[PDB]
Amino acid sequence: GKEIGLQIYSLSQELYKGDVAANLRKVKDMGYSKLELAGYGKGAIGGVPMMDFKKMAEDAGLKIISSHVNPVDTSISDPFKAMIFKYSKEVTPKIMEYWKATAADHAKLGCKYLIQPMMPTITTHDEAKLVCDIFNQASDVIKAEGIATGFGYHNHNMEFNRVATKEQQFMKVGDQIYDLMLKDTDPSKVYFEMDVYWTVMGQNDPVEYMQKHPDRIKVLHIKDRAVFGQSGMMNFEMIFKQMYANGIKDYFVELEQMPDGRTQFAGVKDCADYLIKAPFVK
Ligand SMILES: [Mg+2]
Repeated sequence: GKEIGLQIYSLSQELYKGDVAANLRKVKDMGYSKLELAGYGKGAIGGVPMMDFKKMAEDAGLKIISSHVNPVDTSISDPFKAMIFKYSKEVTPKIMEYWKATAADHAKLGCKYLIQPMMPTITTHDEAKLVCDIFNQASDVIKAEGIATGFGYHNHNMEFNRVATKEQQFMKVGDQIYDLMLKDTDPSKVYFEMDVYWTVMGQNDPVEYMQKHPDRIKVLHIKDRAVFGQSGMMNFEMIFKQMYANGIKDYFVELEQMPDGRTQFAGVKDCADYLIKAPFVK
């Protein structure tokens, strides 16, 4: 009876095809107990009124622990033109309006973590600074709505790109964006959900990051190229050893689109089975 989390985006639209209640029961039957949401918007999760989704998840024996959300300008219908990527002093009020409404909803959902998973546009040290200030202020807004954990941040690999000046410009030149995020976000306000796969895809070591910043990395995404253990990438034994040494209490399984024609439900099962059989996973 291991406790295992799932980032539901792993299932894509398979979660919403047919009988959603039965699909959530299948999630439980595969060995998952904890959910991180994706697809929240305007009081709904993947189009399902959020409290109805919560009830179906809970009736299946699942608990909603976390949610992935990205700031959007609700004046825009097109959900791609609505995504706020270019941070500025001017758009900050709109960003804070998003966080207030979203955090209020997630407090009603009883969600422990509220996490931004996509990087804003960052090409310079100054842009990174402003993004950090915005994250710090977002945390204040989120806590005021009742989510004590504040602002969480999930990375891909773009955060390991370096910002280097012209005079600054294999050799390392300039600072990695992620290092600037750690440095210039307030540890009492902002924490990190480290995606171990995308860290490796950014040429960095998630174990080293956990050792260096045990105070900042509080949640993990456990992810491989596809099904856990089938690639030459990822040392999950060391990743879990380090996770436990650090006292990290929450992780979520993630699976991107299967490359081999299989369904997401099939691959998600195989990921659970890997963890269930792994002696290093408690
Ligand atoms: Mg991830």
